Amino acid sequence: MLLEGKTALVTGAGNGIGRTIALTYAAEGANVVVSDISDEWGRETLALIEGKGGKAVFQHADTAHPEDHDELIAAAKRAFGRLDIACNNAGISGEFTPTAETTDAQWQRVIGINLSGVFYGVRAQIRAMLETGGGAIVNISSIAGQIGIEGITPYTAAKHGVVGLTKTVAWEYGSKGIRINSVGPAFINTTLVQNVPLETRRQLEQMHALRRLGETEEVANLVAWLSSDKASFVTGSYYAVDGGYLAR
Amino acid sequence: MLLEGKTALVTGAGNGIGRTIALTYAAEGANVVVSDISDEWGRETLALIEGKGGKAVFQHADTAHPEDHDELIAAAKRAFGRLDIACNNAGISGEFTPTAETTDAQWQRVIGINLSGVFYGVRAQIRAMLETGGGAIVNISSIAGQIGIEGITPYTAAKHGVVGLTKTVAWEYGSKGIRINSVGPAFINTTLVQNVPLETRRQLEQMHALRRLGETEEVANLVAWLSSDKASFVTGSYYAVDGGYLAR
Amino acid sequence: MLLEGKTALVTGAGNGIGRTIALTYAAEGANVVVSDISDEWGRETLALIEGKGGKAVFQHADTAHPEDHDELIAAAKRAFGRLDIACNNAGISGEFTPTAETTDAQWQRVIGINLSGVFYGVRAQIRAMLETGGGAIVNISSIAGQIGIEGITPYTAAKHGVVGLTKTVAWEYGSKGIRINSVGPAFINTTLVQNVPLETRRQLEQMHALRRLGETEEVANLVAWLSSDKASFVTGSYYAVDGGYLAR
Amino acid sequence: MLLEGKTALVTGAGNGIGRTIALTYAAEGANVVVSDISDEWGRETLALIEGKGGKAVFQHADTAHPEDHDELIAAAKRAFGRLDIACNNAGISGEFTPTAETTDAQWQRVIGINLSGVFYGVRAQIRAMLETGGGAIVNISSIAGQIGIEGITPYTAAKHGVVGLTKTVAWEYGSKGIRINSVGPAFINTTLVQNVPLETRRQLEQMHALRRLGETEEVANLVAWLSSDKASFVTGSYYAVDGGYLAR
Ligand SMILES: NC(=O)c1ccc[n+]([C@@H]2O[C@H](COP(=O)([O-])OP(=O)(O)OC[C@H]3O[C@@H](n4cnc5c(N)ncnc54)[C@H](O)[C@@H]3O)[C@@H](O)[C@H]2O)c1
Ligand SMILES: NC(=O)c1ccc[n+]([C@@H]2O[C@H](COP(=O)([O-])OP(=O)(O)OC[C@H]3O[C@@H](n4cnc5c(N)ncnc54)[C@H](O)[C@@H]3O)[C@@H](O)[C@H]2O)c1
Ligand SMILES: NC(=O)c1ccc[n+]([C@@H]2O[C@H](COP(=O)([O-])OP(=O)(O)OC[C@H]3O[C@@H](n4cnc5c(N)ncnc54)[C@H](O)[C@@H]3O)[C@@H](O)[C@H]2O)c1
Ligand SMILES: NC(=O)c1ccc[n+]([C@@H]2O[C@H](COP(=O)([O-])OP(=O)(O)OC[C@H]3O[C@@H](n4cnc5c(N)ncnc54)[C@H](O)[C@@H]3O)[C@@H](O)[C@H]2O)c1
Ligand SMILES: [Mg+2]
Ligand SMILES: [Mg+2]
Ligand SMILES: [Mg+2]
Ligand SMILES: [Mg+2]
Ligand SMILES: [Mg+2]
Ligand SMILES: [Mg+2]
Ligand SMILES: [Mg+2]
Ligand SMILES: [Mg+2]
Repeated sequence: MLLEGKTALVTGAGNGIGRTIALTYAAEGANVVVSDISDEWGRETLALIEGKGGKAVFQHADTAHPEDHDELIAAAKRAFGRLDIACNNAGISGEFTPTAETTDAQWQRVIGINLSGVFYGVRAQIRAMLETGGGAIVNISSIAGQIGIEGITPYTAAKHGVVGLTKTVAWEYGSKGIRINSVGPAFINTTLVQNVPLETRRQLEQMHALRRLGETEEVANLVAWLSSDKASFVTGSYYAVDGGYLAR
Repeated sequence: MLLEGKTALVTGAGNGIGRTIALTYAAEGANVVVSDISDEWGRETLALIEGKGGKAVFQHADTAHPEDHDELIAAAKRAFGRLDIACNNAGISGEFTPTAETTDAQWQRVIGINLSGVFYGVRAQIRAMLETGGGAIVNISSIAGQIGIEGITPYTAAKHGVVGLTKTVAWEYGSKGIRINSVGPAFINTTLVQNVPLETRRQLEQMHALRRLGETEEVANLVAWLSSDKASFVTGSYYAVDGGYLAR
Repeated sequence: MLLEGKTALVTGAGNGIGRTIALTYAAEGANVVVSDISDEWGRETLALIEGKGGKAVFQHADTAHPEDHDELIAAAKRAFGRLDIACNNAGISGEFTPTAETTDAQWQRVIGINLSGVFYGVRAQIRAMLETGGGAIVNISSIAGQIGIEGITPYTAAKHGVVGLTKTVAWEYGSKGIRINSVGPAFINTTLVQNVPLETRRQLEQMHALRRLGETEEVANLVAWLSSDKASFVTGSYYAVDGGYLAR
Repeated sequence: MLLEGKTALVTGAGNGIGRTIALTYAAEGANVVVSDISDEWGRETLALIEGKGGKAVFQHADTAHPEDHDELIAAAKRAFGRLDIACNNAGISGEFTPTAETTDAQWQRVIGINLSGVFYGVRAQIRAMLETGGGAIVNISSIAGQIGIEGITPYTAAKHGVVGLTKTVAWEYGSKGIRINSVGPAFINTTLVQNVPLETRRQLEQMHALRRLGETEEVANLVAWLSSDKASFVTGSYYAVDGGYLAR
């Protein structure tokens, strides 16, 4: 067990990669604070953990709303006493729209969740971790934190922004035993790709050196490692889980 | 002259690097649309250009307000009939504040100007440039688009985000005649930086391979070059003007 | 155990980070082919592994000599029948010498070990891994694969080169079952670093966000993870273990 | 004129990008020291410059041979008194060969020219520039200094290595007024691409945001700028001339 006895929160844990991160955290021995904007989905992630013998609670949170983060931290402390680990996973792609046609609402929504929501979490999580001598934060960026994806300017800007705040937080709090890193997945087998035509899927696959898409477990395994004491000299860094996407 | 006959707008052109960019554009033969949130400083820049016999106008714009971009584009068209070049320079540092103490207002203000305001300008600028066959955009990022600077998480996130939206836009519009790049200055002798105490200056200098701070002309020269047809195979890229800051 | 039943070779395994990698591989269940240019140090590593009941052999290899790689591969096959994992760790710093004073012999020696020797190993390792369906390679680069360190131009060039050949190999062999990644440590407490004067240690520490140097286990843990099937979507990439060094 | 009165040497100036760099340097007012391994080609570059009214000399040099660099520097001083600018352009692609099948000779030849030859030049050029208070060096890397190109592991390793030694030299000599930068072209219209089928050319073109290949002048224009006093705060940096290749 990588994470025995540690307390870990996951944002956007109701579905997709976040669900798998929460399950992996629990399987590694962590006490998990499941959160999502969807209580139905988040509740089911909680029930999944509990039915597998893990220790967890659920707390609602819209990561775009600063006040929700306070409630996360309070839930963590109430259930488990401290916060050791946090994964800022909640995020959306946005619609595919060329920049010149991207509306203010499109821009604002994606930045608000994917960038501001990460900042508001990280801010609250630092404060909680300082109470008890540090901790580990993992932000879910993307390949789009290092390269551009056409049609999703807001997403690319946000995901680059996540990479940047990781760097600054690492220096501000490394003295105090907070580690923070980003993870950059390439295309992962989640709902969006599941619903494109095979031909499109094959074109995405050929953009990876492994010539296939990733699975959510492949992302979660790296998040778990980075959240663990094995990763004790790793901070301020971007860790790809990209199947070689960025290498060409 | 690098830019003879071209029409260029500059945001944040009332002082600092933007003023020098505007001056440089005019000295290279461009018609200049000077804009700033401070109409006094913007009018000053205009006066400096006109005093040398350059062709320019001033138009107010707060880059954080989408509607002001439409008035910028309209001012360019009214004055000079087209838009060929745009430099998204307006930006603020924020106050130095550790992430855990950074307020919502601090985060939102810096993102709104330094990231959203760049997006809103780029969006307007693309649309205008496409009317007449394309053009060149230069976004002013920072070293903080590549590394972190303690105390300015908002700034770092924003400046990374600027790097990212440069990449997408370049691919979306590269076959349509629009080039876009980002410039990353290190510490530059604007009024504020000029006036730091000597012991602070020396501390900053030692962070640069050249063991000195930069001058606004040193930034503006690169911006001018990137805005010119000499730079016809240059797009989607980040150009440091950093005195070696990033190289260690 | 991360690596149960796998056969792993380590270059430069007689001391320092390589010794710890070898130990870690064995503790994670791998059969280990320990190799080094120093047969005494290599035999010591072997003894440490065997003393705990691990399965291992020693084979001499100077990584700069192509033919020694063939004997490594042959030793793996003879002992354990296949090769699943390889870590190209052997490396030297060179002496600190400004570029203008660096001799041909200094340049050639460091490139020969740290760059050519990595290539010669990777080449042999690919061929062997392909016999049995693929495998995982980890190259030890450095922070000096991403930034420069004054006085060690040869080292910096070599370590950048290691980063680059990781990328090509990942694409060439990613559909054939071979993953390859590079690891970038900052300053680590090997024997030499352990023994620097306190005022030098403190100067180095301040270059890391964690305000301390790393331990060999902190490197080895990442190498083990990257060598395992948990890392199945990770290829072509650079993984810092740098305590935040690169983030400023 | 960007370079009036400065003395500039170019390696590999007999053909391709290097020829165009030498011509551009001369057109910008520099005194040019043309060098190549091919005296026939280099002599013709000299005659081209002279027939256009420029000032230049030719000196043979195989960049792989350290002693040849001494002869370059001596030629520069003999003709023109000092060395202000140097462009380390000479380079080869190598054959396209998967890593596992790349021979020692292939590896050694490409590293010897593209990496060691750059080091030997830079070493000699620093020494000469220090005599007269500094100067500017431009190394020609590639997109393959930042990403991998299948089939050319040696080339990718070398071109990454060039990026690295740029960083270290910038810090070692920035105090002393030596600037050094790398340039990274994507696919440029030179002999190789001229001889592939259209279909292949179109596939390469689609890898660039501009959806076309670069021209040698587009590279030379950036080299000229970086070699000039306009670029006085630019050091230690990688400058793409990639048509957006790296942005995806
Ligand atoms: N799927 C991919 O290929 C991929 C690749 C790279 C990065 N990512 C990133 O991975 C993370 C997880 O996304 P996913 O792909 O698993 O998506 P998903 O759509 O399957 O799941 C997203 C989860 O986040 C929740 N959510 C959405 N908005 C929220 C908000 N405002 N507050 C709280 N929860 C919210 C959803 O309800 C859902 O449970 C995101 O940051 C995404 O950008 C995904
Ligand atoms: N000075 C440095 O060391 C440095 C280093 C790296 C990057 N930069 C960047 O350079 C750019 C210019 O900064 P500077 O240092 O010259 O600053 P400055 O403070 O000297 O000038 C900024 C100008 O922008 C204007 N401005 C501020 N907010 C604006 C808004 N909302 N809309 C329009 N105009 C606005 C100001 O009124 C002023 O004229 C910024 O993007 C900054 O982040 C500066
Ligand atoms: N120690 C650090 O701070 C640090 C930081 C970043 C990267 N690295 C890298 O870590 C790797 C290991 O270095 P270390 O610090 O543990 O060094 P070390 O000097 O402690 O151990 C190096 C080992 O490699 C062996 N070796 C040397 N030349 C060899 C050759 N030609 N062939 C085979 N074996 C050879 C030595 O005999 C020794 O056992 C190197 O690639 C180094 O560049 C080290
Ligand atoms: N052509 C491209 O698409 C491209 C793209 C990226 C980078 N590059 C780089 O641009 C530089 C110039 O190459 P090019 O494409 O113009 O090639 P080219 O083959 O047209 O010209 C190369 C020149 O270098 C000379 N040369 C070769 N080996 C030499 C040696 N050992 N010493 C001295 N001179 C030598 C040749 O005789 C020739 O004049 C090289 O570093 C290359 O790697 C080229
Ligand atoms: Mg359901
Ligand atoms: Mg408390
Ligand atoms: Mg990193
Ligand atoms: Mg740095
Ligand atoms: Mg001919
Ligand atoms: Mg002299
Ligand atoms: Mg750079
Ligand atoms: Mg790419």
